[PDB]
Amino acid sequence: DSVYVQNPQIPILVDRTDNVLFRIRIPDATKGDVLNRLTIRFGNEDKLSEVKAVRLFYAGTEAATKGRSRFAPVTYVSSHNIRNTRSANPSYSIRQDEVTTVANTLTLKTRQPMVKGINYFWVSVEMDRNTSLLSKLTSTVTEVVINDKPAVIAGEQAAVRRMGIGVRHAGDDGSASFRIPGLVTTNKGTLLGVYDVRYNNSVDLQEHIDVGLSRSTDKGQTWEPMRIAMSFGETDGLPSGQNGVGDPSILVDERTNTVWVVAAWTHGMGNARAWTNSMPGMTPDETAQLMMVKSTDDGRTWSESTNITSQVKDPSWCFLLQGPGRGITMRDGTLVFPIQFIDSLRVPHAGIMYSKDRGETWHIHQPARTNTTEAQVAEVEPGVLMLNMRDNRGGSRAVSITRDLGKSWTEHSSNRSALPESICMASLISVKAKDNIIGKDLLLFSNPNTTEGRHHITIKASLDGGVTWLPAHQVLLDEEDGWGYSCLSMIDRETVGIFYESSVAHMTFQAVKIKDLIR
Amino acid sequence: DSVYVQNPQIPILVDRTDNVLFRIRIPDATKGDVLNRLTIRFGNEDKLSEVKAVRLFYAGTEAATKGRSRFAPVTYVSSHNIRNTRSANPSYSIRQDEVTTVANTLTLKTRQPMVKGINYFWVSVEMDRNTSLLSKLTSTVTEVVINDKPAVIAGEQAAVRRMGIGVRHAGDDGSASFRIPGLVTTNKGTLLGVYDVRYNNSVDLQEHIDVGLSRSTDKGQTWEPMRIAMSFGETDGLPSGQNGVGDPSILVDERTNTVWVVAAWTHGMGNARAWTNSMPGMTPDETAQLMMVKSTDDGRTWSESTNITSQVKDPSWCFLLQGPGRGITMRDGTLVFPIQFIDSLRVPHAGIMYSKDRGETWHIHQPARTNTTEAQVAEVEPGVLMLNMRDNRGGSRAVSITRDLGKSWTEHSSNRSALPESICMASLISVKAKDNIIGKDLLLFSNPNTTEGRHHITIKASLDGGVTWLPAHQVLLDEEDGWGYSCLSMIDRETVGIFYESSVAHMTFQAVKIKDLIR
Repeated sequence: DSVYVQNPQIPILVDRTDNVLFRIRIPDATKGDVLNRLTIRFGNEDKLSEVKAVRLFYAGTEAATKGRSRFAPVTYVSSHNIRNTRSANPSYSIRQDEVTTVANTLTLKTRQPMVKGINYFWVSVEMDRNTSLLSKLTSTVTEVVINDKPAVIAGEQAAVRRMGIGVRHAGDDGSASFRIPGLVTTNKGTLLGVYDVRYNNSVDLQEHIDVGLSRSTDKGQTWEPMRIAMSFGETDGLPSGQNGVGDPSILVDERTNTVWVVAAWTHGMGNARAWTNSMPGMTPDETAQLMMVKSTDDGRTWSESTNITSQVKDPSWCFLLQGPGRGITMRDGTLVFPIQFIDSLRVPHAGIMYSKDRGETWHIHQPARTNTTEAQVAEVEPGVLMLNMRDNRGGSRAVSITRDLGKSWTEHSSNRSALPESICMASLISVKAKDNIIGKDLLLFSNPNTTEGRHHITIKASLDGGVTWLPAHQVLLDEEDGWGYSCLSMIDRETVGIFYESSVAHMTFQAVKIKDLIR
Repeated sequence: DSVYVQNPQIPILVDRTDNVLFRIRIPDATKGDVLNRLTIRFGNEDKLSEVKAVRLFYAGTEAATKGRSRFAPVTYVSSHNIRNTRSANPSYSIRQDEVTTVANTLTLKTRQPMVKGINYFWVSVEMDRNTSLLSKLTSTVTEVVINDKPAVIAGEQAAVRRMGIGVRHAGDDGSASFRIPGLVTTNKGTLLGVYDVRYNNSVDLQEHIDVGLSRSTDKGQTWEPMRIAMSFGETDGLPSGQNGVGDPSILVDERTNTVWVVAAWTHGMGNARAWTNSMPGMTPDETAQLMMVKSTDDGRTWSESTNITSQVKDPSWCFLLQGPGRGITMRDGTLVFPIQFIDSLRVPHAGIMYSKDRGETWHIHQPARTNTTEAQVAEVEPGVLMLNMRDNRGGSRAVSITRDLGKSWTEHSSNRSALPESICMASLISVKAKDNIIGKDLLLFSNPNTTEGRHHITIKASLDGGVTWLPAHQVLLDEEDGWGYSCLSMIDRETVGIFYESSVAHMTFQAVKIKDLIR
């Protein structure tokens, strides 16, 4: 008569058939014990008209050698299975009961005889496809009846659950995977999300990879079918698998609403990683190419790619590429893309590339810091760029300032201190006081909030130019394991968008009120 | 200047669209060099009317990091891609030429400008779907023309190439993989091949695994649609993923033509490996079950399963299961299945299980040897059983003799010396002098002929009861990488069949004349 309940802080996908609402471990069953009924309650303010169905599953037992503290024997709803990312694998989970009209109190039944020791059950919640991305469920398991006796319920199960949408799932449109997210909002309120389309598998360049783009005109409720923003197909009669282009970075030229996508085209290099195989030189046969496309029609259609390699790459560098995610327009109209290069001694450096002429010509000055890679840049105060950097030393983000577009750099107080990481892409954006309901300048940051692995995807806010990230000003979105990359963009004056690699979909979009971050 | 040719000793699958006939490395190309034409020659007695087409593909270049000795940058034809195991991945290979009129001399052309340094090309051969499994091609590249000058050809390319058939490919009938082959020939000359059907992935038990069966009445040219010989679905209301049955062993009762399949049913155990998670006891909730089905109609239909566990399992053992592959009928009508058990101290032992009453009751006496697992058994002389064992000590097969059905054991002269292995399943069968065209007693053995990895699948023959395996009495079938398991069965008086996990298909069948083994 002891039962343990988990309410996992992972997104409820409005496009999924199953989502894990509760996991339940019954640790000390007698053979023959029956969970006759469990009762769930939803908060008085939950919009239950958007809940399509709640289901109760049995997932069997645990291996003798795997211990007594887990909430499942296996992943219930796969984010990698190209044949099914949307419903519970029916070979791991057996439906016990279903309710299709959802009240504030709800009862699910089984007649399953339990095995001796550990028995796993879980509750699935299915949403209406049209569920608001801003809806939340506050759900508790209030009663569990075993052999017609109420059992003692234990577990942290007070999570307020959030919605999201699986913009891209493993296997969509025939692609094995999608990685490396970037997100902007056009001057028309339009969300543009870029990613690698990794056709064959999930391995990095070199491979068959294109840059894909998902466009939303309704703040993420619906996404237009995937557009290919950049591709090199069988250029020069080399295979498409030796012509990948990826790790995209997107920005909106806020003066013109022209949208810019920069990415790294790898030509040749066998079936091996660009990171170690890109070599010094300038030609596509020698080194990775820095390539840009543009949209003048709010992201519907994309130009032929232009090759900017010769403008900004030092021939001695092994590899120059964009920092994946996004770039910015500054207050004075400067377009800025974060960049990263491997020098002649194979040491990586973050810095910035900028255009003062609407993206006609590009320029790189000095690296910000040794042994850094992926970085995002924000204009934290007028003329002041903050570069927030993946650091190979581990444990924490590197943070530097330039007032001269990277001719010179200064260490920020927050450097190697304020923002924990496991060596992983992170998103940083700035929001002007006039451009948000708080009416204060903000920095917003997202990454996996851990020093090991890629989990606990969290949005953090700073009110003081990134000197302090108070724990009160943070929202946990995904406590389970994913590939970790994320990109932020403000949707409107009240809500931030996050396009990320989650535990629930390769490209996950969620929308968070600023007033949930800063109370 | 210099061109390197490989003729890989791997099976040509009569059911594939593409098969690698030649791999070509041009190491020191100038940018813009063109392979104008390549000429291949087939032996005067080759049945070229069975060749449907030959193609020339370009696969581009090699990674800077990966050296100068490889024959491809990537696998050309996938044995694992559930969306395409039958043709070359179009993203790794671009067709240059195709000839559908195949003559003793054949010329393939390209117009492809090469990159500086390493350039890969390869020759695909497609066979008539009705091609004889006994056909052989003797092909060499005799001329390679670059910039209208013949190049110097180097490489070992004198392989005599063999046909085979992909009975099971990754993804067939919605299964992610197939593993653990067994093969017998019924008294009617019918081939019965058994395997795990691993639905979700290629992980061992515990998982969603059934025993499948492929049946051929024409010596392997055609296989009937897959039958499920054994399955436990949602037994006891546990998920099918916690009800896997696998590692099958098949035998023919030579007195009755009744066919017997034994396999290990794991019930519960979470999503973890049975090898470490099966525990002492006797019930399905406690330990892996030894389960049998039978066919009285030459393998068309299979009985409901019977639980044999209580007849043979010591309760103290952590795990009792069959040795995968096949069992035998002895001259005196005894049915024998190899077995393996993990004792109370987690130490594995091989031995034998036998029935004197046509499969009604079964018996185990003593293990043959400490720290052995998968084994196969042959009646090398009347009343004399040879057990040939996977040995965890590494490097070589263990070989023991019992004249009392495993009450007592003796080391064979060949023990831990004559047959190299990497710790892998191997097949051993006996062939009577009166039953084969050589008119001499044979032992036939198959495994990966290596002490490291799983490659060089080789049939070996012995004319002295397995005392000696002479190098001249061996046929190499598969020099490239696979999961390594194999099972032998004589097809007729003249040919041995081998059903195995190969570099070209999950379940591969080939036929080999005995007179190729013993010249």
